[PDB]
Amino acid sequence: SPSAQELKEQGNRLFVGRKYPEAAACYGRAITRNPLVAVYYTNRALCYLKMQQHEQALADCRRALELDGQSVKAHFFLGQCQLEMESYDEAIANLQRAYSLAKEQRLNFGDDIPSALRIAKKKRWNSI
Ligand SMILES: O=C(NN1C(=O)N[C@H](C2CCCCC2)C1=O)c1c[nH]c2c(F)c(F)c(F)c(F)c12
Repeated sequence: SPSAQELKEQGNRLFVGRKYPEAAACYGRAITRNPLVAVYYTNRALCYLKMQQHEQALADCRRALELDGQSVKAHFFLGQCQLEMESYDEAIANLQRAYSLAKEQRLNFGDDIPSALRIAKKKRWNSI
């Protein structure tokens, strides 16, 4: 009955409403209808990160990257996920790649990506 795009929009709305497991199930329904849309996996990965399901978030970022290798969001959310998992070198490389892709695509996220990079590099530094 609902379309894949309607389910993705319901998932986005539920995510803004802090209903992360419900949002993730909507994105799963969207994938069921159309499994070749990267943004359904990137957005579900952010749900999984909020739900502390890091392995599932990593897997969704990987599926998104197979579909859209230039995705700024897939690299950024993968970097944030890796940072929480203490995989610092990979996290920094993915955040740096999100920054380079955002600049190439003329996307403006304010200071979000350099801010995330400093947080990851400071955490890596403190750990070493
Ligand atoms: O996701 C970001 N914001 N955002 C939220 O917090 N809530 C919505 C949310 C709606 C449904 C789930 C997916 C997103 C949203 O779009 C970003 C903020 N700064 C970024 C950033 F620097 C990136 F490089 C990037 F790739 C980014 F995606 C972001």
